[PDB]
Amino acid sequence: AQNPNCNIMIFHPTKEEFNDFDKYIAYMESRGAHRAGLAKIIPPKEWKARETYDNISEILIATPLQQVASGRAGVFTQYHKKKKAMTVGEYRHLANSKKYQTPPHQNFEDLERKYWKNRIYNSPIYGADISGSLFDENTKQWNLGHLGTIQDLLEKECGVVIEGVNTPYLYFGMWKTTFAWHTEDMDLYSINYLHLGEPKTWYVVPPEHGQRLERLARELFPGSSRGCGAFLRHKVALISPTVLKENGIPFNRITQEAGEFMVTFPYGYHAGFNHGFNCAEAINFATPRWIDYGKMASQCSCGEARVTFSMDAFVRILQPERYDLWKRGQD
Ligand code: NI
Ligand SMILES: [Zn+2]
Repeated sequence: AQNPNCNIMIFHPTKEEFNDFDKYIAYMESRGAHRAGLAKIIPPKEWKARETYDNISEILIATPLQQVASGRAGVFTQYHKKKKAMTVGEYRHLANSKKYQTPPHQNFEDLERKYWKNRIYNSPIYGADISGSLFDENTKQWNLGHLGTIQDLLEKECGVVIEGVNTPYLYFGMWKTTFAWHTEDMDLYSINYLHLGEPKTWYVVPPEHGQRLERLARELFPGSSRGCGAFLRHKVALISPTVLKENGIPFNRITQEAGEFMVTFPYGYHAGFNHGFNCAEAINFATPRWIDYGKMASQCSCGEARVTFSMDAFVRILQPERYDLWKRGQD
């Protein structure tokens, strides 16, 4: 029972330890990293996702989303308004303009205070959920497009490809661009690499305390709780760290810099924001340990959020001795 305080652990793999992705995930879990819900991984010195980040200005952001928030005192609901297509070059210019740029700050505590206090103002534009990857095909270690985990069973056994789940998503962010409180689809793991730019702050609740966050969310959004039994699947709730601390919700905060990986573990609730212009890439993955989490993931009741995929192939192939038991439990 390592990591008793559910601290966010930072890992420094050697070049050799960076070869087998699944093996390093298991090593991190042997150290209790998953208890925090998130871990940071610093890649070895000479490792690189790609040679250079030139020629990225021409990338198409077909549907940038304006993230409109409404609320106050650290509790907000966010909705996405569709905007017209832009290039990464135009987006970077907009992010670095006087209206959207990172406001002056003394330190993190000051920037964090400005983000939570002024959230309803100057609704940021997020170049989120773009199908694609910036990892060079030559990169053979921790290439998000080719992690080689058991999640490959979805496409291998069923021919099912879901954008962002088993294919990478690119995210071009700007100051105040936000990711609302959520666990991954099917309570999968996720991995995020910050290719370039300004930091990304993450808030994370330890998986053992996930229900405490759900209880607080039900009390903060009573209308949403009456309509859906898993409304955090909607991914629209913003809850500040001050509100978490006031309500005794255990959490940790860590900031991710460019060149660093962040891994989220099954049922690790997380939320955060981008400090300024940046580009991150993310994808889901799975291990044999996740199958029990996937089998029990609470799904959206109202239909606003999807039931991403069936657990059938995973149970039938990787837990065959428990397949009939799983089937009887599904009715
Ligand atoms: Ni996530
Ligand atoms: Zn719902």
